[PDB]
Amino acid sequence: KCSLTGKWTNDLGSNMTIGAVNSRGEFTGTYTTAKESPLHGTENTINKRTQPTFGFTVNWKFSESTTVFTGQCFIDRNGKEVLKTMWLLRSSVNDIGDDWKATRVGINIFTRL
Amino acid sequence: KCSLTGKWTNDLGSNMTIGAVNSRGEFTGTYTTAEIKESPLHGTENTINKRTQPTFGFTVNWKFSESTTVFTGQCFIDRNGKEVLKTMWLLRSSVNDIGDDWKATRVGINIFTRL
Amino acid sequence: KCSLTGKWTNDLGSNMTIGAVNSRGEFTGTYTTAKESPLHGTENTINKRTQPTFGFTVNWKFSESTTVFTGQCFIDRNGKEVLKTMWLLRSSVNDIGDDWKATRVGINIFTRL
Amino acid sequence: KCSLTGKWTNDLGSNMTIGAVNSRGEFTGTYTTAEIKESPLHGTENTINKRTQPTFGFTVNWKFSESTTVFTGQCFIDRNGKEVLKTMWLLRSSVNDIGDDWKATRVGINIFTRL
Ligand SMILES: O=C(O)CCCCCNC(=O)CCCC[C@@H]1SC[C@@H]2NC(=O)N[C@@H]21
Ligand SMILES: O=C(O)CCCCCNC(=O)CCCC[C@@H]1SC[C@@H]2NC(=O)N[C@@H]21
Ligand SMILES: O=C(O)CCCCCNC(=O)CCCC[C@@H]1SC[C@@H]2NC(=O)N[C@@H]21
Ligand SMILES: O=C(O)CCCCCNC(=O)CCCC[C@@H]1SC[C@@H]2NC(=O)N[C@@H]21
Ligand SMILES: *[C@H]1O[C@H](CO)[C@@H](O)[C@H](O)[C@H]1NC(C)=O
Ligand SMILES: *[C@H]1O[C@H](CO)[C@@H](O)[C@H](O)[C@H]1NC(C)=O
Ligand SMILES: *[C@H]1O[C@H](CO)[C@@H](O)[C@H](O)[C@H]1NC(C)=O
Ligand SMILES: *[C@H]1O[C@H](CO)[C@@H](O)[C@H](O)[C@H]1NC(C)=O
Repeated sequence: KCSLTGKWTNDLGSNMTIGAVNSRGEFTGTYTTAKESPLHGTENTINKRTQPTFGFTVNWKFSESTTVFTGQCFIDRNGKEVLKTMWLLRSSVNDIGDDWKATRVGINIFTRL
Repeated sequence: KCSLTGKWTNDLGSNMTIGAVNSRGEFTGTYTTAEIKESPLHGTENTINKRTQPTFGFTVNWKFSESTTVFTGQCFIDRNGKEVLKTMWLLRSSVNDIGDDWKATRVGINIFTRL
Repeated sequence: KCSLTGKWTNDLGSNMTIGAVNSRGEFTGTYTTAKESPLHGTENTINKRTQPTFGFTVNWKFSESTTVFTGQCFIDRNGKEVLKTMWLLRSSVNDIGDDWKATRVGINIFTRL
Repeated sequence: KCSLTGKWTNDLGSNMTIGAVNSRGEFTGTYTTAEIKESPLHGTENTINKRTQPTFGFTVNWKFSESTTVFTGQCFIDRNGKEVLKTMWLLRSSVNDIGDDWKATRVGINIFTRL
């Protein structure tokens, strides 16, 4: 199967740790990068798949931004677990007139540390 | 003051209710979509500078599919004295093989108001 | 049908004008906002649809950014032509290490001016 | 110096050749995807400060479908002395009715190198 629980690291030099996905599929973890912000997510548990679909939020302790990730767990063709993800990074604006430029979008690949 | 606890609605006629957010900043809620189908939502509201219009984010875990939708946004105070939720979302679909990852993520927009 | 050719305006106070889609589907136009940058695009011409799918690029004359739009022409339920679009706004970075924060993503609805 | 004229390849094994860009800054090319299927591409390279690594953008008009793919990017000079094209893309699908607009746009990533 492909568990999320554990430590992961990405193509950007940003490690990550994930707790034990509970009954209803929730979990928490921590995110580390050049700080240490809290993480909260949910892995889709329906057809009890082996390559689950998931999503989590990160509220930074060093600023008023939020990043959300969606992604899937894959057992790569080379046998490794890989989290392919995509994110939305929201910035805090002042006026509803500047909303248009608050969202950034990116990719990010993780692996077991 | 822009608070997230409440019952919001949108441009697609999708309802959502969010409970009270705790000390840390998290909350849960329900997402009634479109059949009528409910789904639990879990997310956090940023609480750095206790800014009246915070930045939030949550996950929707579809009960009727094996996909996930993550939402980011800003609780804005509308000009006429109301709250509006501008959000962006990314819908992830489950694909059997890593080879089709490229076609598994959609992006869209949503905007909510007090029900 | 739903022609792109003409003047359009959006929910952001940014007008736009489009030339005569040629044989192969290409076109040019101009974009106006609070400057006046050039526009180049292509409307998908295959099944000669009445609500075509399209895409164009905008290279700003006031900075080193580019925005690309994809979208479709719809005859709304109220009978109006509406261009629903989504864009990617790329910023110029210095190092391949900062690439991650160059792309912004948004929505934008147009109507016949 | 990062020039766009050339034959690039990628992580998906999709080839692309772009011609010479004119004074204004536009170019055309071919997009060989995956059957082998070619598609004309049209785009512009930003030419403000004549910056060695410019910002570009183009459209791919699929010959085999009624969809459009727009690409943005930056011609970066890789650390070991090569050119890399980091791009983001948005794939638009044709939907019969405006009611399903929300589910018609995908977003992804691509990265190219000299073939
Ligand atoms: O706006 C500018 O020009 C730069 C501003 C200073 C840095 C801004 N950063 C923030 O607010 C939060 C840091 C987020 C790091 C991101 S999340 C998306 C991406 N994936 C990953 O593993 N790290 C990056
Ligand atoms: O893949 C196809 O071609 C269609 C598949 C059938 C429907 C797929 N839908 C799902 O798995 C979950 C429903 C999510 C509804 C989305 S979340 C993003 C958007 N915002 C909103 O308020 N509703 C929609
Ligand atoms: O980076 C900041 O904090 C702000 C920088 C100053 C303004 C940046 N703007 C640019 O480089 C180009 C202007 C693009 C306007 C955008 S294109 C996406 C959106 N749709 C539309 O009709 N107008 C806006
Ligand atoms: O809608 C479905 O469920 C699948 C439909 C059949 C395939 C749809 N494809 C198309 O209409 C055009 C092919 C585009 C290929 C894309 S462009 C974005 C990505 N980058 C790249 O190098 N190849 C892919
Ligand atoms: C964890 O991963 C490696 C080694 O542990 C290194 O990047 C650093 O120690 C950590 N990464 C981050 C982003 O802190
Ligand atoms: C939810 O919104 C209101 C409830 O206040 C109701 O009139 C409407 O029909 C409901 N819509 C959905 C999608 O559940
Ligand atoms: C064109 O649209 C209206 C009236 O023509 C107004 O916004 C302005 O004159 C123009 N718009 C822009 C963005 O220049
Ligand atoms: C294109 O790339 C090279 C041509 O130099 C060739 O070996 C490869 O098979 C081609 N791939 C596609 C998708 O056309």
